[PDB]
Amino acid sequence: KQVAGTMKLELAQYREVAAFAQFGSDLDAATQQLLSRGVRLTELLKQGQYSPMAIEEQVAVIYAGVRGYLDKLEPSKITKFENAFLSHVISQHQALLGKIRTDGKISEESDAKLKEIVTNFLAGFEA
Amino acid sequence: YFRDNGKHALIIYDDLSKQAVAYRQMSLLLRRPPGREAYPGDVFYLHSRLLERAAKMNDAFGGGSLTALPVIETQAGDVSAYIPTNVISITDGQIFLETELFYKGIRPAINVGLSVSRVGSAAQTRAMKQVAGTMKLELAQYREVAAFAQFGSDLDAATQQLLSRGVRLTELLKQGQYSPMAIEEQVAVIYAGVRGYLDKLEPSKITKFENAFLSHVISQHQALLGKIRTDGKISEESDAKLKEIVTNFLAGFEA
Amino acid sequence: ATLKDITRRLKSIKNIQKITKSMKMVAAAKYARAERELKPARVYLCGAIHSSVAKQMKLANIIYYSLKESTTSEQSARMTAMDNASKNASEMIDKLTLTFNRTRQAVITKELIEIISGAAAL
Amino acid sequence: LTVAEYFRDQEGQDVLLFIDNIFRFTQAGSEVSALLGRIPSAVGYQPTLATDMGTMQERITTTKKGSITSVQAIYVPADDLTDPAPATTFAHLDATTVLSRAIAELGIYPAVDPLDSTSRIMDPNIVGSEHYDVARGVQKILQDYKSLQDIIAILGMDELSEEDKLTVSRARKIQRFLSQPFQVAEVFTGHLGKLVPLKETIKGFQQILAGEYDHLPEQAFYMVGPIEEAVAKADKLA
Amino acid sequence: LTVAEYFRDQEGQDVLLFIDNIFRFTQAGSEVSALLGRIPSAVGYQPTLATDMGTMQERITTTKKGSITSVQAIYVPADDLTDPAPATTFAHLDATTVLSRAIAELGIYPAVDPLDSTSRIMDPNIVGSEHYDVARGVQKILQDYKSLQDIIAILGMDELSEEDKLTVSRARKIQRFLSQPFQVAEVFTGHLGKLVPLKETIKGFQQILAGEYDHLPEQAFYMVGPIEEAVAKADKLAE
Repeated sequence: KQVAGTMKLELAQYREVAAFAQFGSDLDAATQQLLSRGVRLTELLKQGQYSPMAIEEQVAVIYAGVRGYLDKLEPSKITKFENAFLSHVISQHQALLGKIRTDGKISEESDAKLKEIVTNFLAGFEA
Repeated sequence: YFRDNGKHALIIYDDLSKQAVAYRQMSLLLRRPPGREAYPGDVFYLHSRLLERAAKMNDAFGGGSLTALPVIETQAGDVSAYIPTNVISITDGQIFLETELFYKGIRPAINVGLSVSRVGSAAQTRAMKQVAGTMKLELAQYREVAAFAQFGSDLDAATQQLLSRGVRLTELLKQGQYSPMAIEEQVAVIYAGVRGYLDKLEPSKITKFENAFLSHVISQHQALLGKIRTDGKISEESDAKLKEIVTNFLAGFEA
Repeated sequence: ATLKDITRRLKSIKNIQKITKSMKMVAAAKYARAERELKPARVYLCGAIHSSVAKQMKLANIIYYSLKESTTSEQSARMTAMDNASKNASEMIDKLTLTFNRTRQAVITKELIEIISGAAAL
Repeated sequence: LTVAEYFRDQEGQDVLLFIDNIFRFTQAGSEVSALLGRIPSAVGYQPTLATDMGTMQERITTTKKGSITSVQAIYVPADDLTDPAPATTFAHLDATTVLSRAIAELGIYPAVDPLDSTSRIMDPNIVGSEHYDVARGVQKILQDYKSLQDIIAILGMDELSEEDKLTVSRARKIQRFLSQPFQVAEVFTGHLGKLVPLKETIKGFQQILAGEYDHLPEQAFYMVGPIEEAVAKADKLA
Repeated sequence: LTVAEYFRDQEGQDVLLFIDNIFRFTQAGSEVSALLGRIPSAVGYQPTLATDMGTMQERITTTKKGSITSVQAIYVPADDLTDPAPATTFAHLDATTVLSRAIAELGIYPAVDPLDSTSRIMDPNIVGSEHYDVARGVQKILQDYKSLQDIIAILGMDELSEEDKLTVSRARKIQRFLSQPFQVAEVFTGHLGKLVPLKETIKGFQQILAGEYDHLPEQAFYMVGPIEEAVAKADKLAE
């Protein structure tokens, strides 16, 4: 619920300006940003067949986009990022994913932890 | 009865659209073959035989008459639907009431461009021809100088006057419910706009002008109205007379 | 009319509607700035702009002057153009939707009649 | 309808009949008709579509005893209003209440779209001249503001003339004054529900249009009952 | 079918079953349907359309006894793919090659619609990841172009970004690179019949996606064989 709501809202705004994207000859940073968040979240909604992920894993990848740690990354690379990121946390961060479940939501601690992971991972992704 | 008794009657069918559906219910239950819109292939004759009765008998046959005013409910303004066109191919004219005009405040919302009266002009009072006759001409010009693009910077004194007259005349044709007007009063208020006594007045004040000038001529001009009513034709005397009447009012119309 | 065809035209005109509406605001945003720059300037599909001056065409002070007037007039005509263009598009859409719904109902009624008749002949 | 009829024809009350929804009422009809072997009319609706609907709707009327007002939920198939089902239903409607999600998102509860919701009795010879003109003013001010919605984030909310800036504020105040706390929300939002009488409803917006409150914060006219409460709230907002 | 069934079972040999046109099975049935006293179903087709098709189609299958690679030509009434006949046939296939008249009119032959044809083996763990990526990439760019088409339909063109003008050009080249001169249609193509091996197919399109051949005219791919023929043709099209 926590991350579902924000994503939904952002996606709505995106659709409201979606058409203006392909004709972005001159747009204000605000509308552009809406398109940025939009396309990224759209990429995050992609999922391979025969590979249903756990709710903790879902909220984890949603966190990346919703919080904007993908607004700069090119849409084409977002699909790659999701894979590398998710697989990374599921490995050396099972505790975090587990804590999310235990707390039943994204606790402030886990929120700060994920923040350090996504930021450090981002740089490692674009280097 | 009245018709064949030298009297005149008026019958309003409100509405023939619902009758058609009722007849359709019957036909389909009767298992009669469903045609266009599943309507039985005789809905035309259903309305033809009915409306055909409305007629004007000559003196030899009493001189009676039965005027019919059937009502038809369209969908999305499609005046090309089976039922509508069928009734249109039976009556001697229609009065198209556009939804847009209704919401637009134009009441009655009579689309002066689609509404027609094939055999009725010859029954129009002479007084009307003397004012309404030139009115529709002006309304024709106004209608011509129009477009959906409301945001259009148009000029040219000629076309400008056509627009000026048009909007004023439109405001003059606006009328409320339950308040019918005598023919003499109609030609009077119409005379104002046609002759242009409303050209030098704000479009909004036009309506107010009617709801002021009318009572003005009804009260202090029963004689003039009575003349036009009896003669049924505005004589030059009554014309010049009315010219002064309106002018005097214009010189004192408070806004 | 064919529902398949109507649907196609509906989608295209709907695209044009959005596009036009977009360009309108874009040009309008430029026009906003231009109108303001019009003051300092005079201190020294884009409607009928090109054709108009074309059927007439064939220092720095004047050049800058005209140049500043060019952008303004261009955004003005464009704004008004797209403004009415999207409006026309919208009307065209509603008209197609009505014709669509008519064809839609007709279709159902036709098939159904064919079914009833076919059955009532055994 | 029969359960409601009792109260009217016996206790002479003003009963409220809810039918959710009316479309499924018609559908059930076409189905029954089909099973009986009746030939389907346009779009497959039963031939007795006119009667089936009529007979039922005709029982919902005002008598010299009581009355029965029916709030029927409507489902417009294929979003086609010319389709027989909705076309027939509209022939028996007197008013409409369009619950728009967009309005709900703006926080305006109830989410009643003040431009779609219409009523036939909203005529001066019925609801009165004052009520008519006040209602009209509200609808108009909102429409005008809507027209400006575009110019706002285009040319800049400042280029608008005094009157335009006044219509904006007033329209927003009215728009907010349209929200009203429901008693049903008491056991949830923890807010006392209000029952604003028609008189205070008219007077309230009437004053807003007059601009008598052009000096109070817009939030003051949010989720309040009588205009007086909005004034007090304004004082609380300081 | 019975003929193929024998070779399949009592022989255990690979049998090829080519049927043209299978739709005629359904049509024949609708004709006698009325005379058999049946009530007309949707679009006037017999009420036993699905079952009749099922009892037959289900026999046309590969068993543990023998394999039958069946290729059936399915007619589409008035091109309406929603017609009860072809619509019901779709669920009895593993590979669908939908032919579009629009593409045929353009001149791209075969008139295969790249955005309406699918295969069950188009899984990255069957045809390979590389193949899957190329196929999807081609389908995407084509779809993107399709979406850009109605966008500029009557709205100029000089507004699209470098990316858009790039996708359009590429997509069109790919579109025209899909046409392959068939030996059978030599008297219709006025060209020699060419056959392109899967490897070269993936290679060529993969390279076009990479934009390597963005320095060749669209017509250089229109009705050719391997990408080599396109490049060679390009240089040949000096004037």
